[PDB]
Amino acid sequence: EANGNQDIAKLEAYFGTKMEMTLKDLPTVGVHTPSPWAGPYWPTYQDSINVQWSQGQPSAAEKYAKAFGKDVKTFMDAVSKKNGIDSQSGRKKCSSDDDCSTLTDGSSCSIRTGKTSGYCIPTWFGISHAWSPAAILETEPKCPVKHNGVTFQPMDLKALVSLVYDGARVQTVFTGDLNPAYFHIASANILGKLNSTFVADVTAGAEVWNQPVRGFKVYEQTEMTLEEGAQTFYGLEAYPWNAAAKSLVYVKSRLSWIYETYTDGGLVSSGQIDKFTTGQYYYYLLELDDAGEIIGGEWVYGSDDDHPDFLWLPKAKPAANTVTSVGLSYADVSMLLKKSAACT
Repeated sequence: EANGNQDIAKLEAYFGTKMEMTLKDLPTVGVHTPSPWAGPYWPTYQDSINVQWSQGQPSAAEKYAKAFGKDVKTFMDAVSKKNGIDSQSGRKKCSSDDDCSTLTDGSSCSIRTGKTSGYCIPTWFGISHAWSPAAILETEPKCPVKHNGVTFQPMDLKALVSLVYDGARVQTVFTGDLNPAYFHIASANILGKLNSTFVADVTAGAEVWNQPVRGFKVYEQTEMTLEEGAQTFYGLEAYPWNAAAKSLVYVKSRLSWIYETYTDGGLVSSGQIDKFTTGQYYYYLLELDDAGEIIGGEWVYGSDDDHPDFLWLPKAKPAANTVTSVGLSYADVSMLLKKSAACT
């Protein structure tokens, strides 16, 4: 099926350069360095960043309140009202997980720390859309930082900066079912030619999942005549999906992204980031014209249902002194992030 130049335009505007469209001139491997860092999606059902990810240790929220002179009870309540358990007051009230058995959305009874009853919240609700761009744009916290008597773990800082990105306006280049021609062209140009990366939805199911991409590799390119492709993949004597298509190329490629973890420390500088890098193969026919330029594509081999819904890039970090509606100052968080990365 033919390729829409609408999404390519958005990219060409942002990068200030034309996209490479000739398949033979595209790179077959592109890795983004440094890798985006691993971190959790700070689920809503666990009360966002109010969660004690470390046993016995105060939450990242509580640590932020203590350090920067805010009331713990009210700051954590603010976190919960916007992003945590209290943000779902309208959902079915519960005391145990037995109560939520009526629903069919994947709910789990969610009770705040100190409280006795809560609400039935789906466990996938979170801030993956906020962590992903932070993983890319923000240098990973490496080692602990003490500020006003409280120690912030690299993981605590990952929590704080993630919620900042949720609360702040982050400018995006949003693009996207998704044409495999576009997928290949975007992935090869951004990861390969432009020393950059993006955020992808890798589920293609009901729920939305955001992961920062680490790399893209082409594992196979196999030229095919229109007649060869049509028979092999559709059982047809002629290729129906694009009148303008002159020849075909079967491509098998792998996208590589970072997944969630609560593991503390600077995972990227450790080389430990490899443990939290996963991926998926994608199979597609690319449509070529006479000049060997990609003009379209078709998904094959069950990548028909299982392919990324959209691709987006964060244009830049949030503005220097932004304060979230939860009371989270990006100025305060940036200060701690700089010390964590430089190890002071």
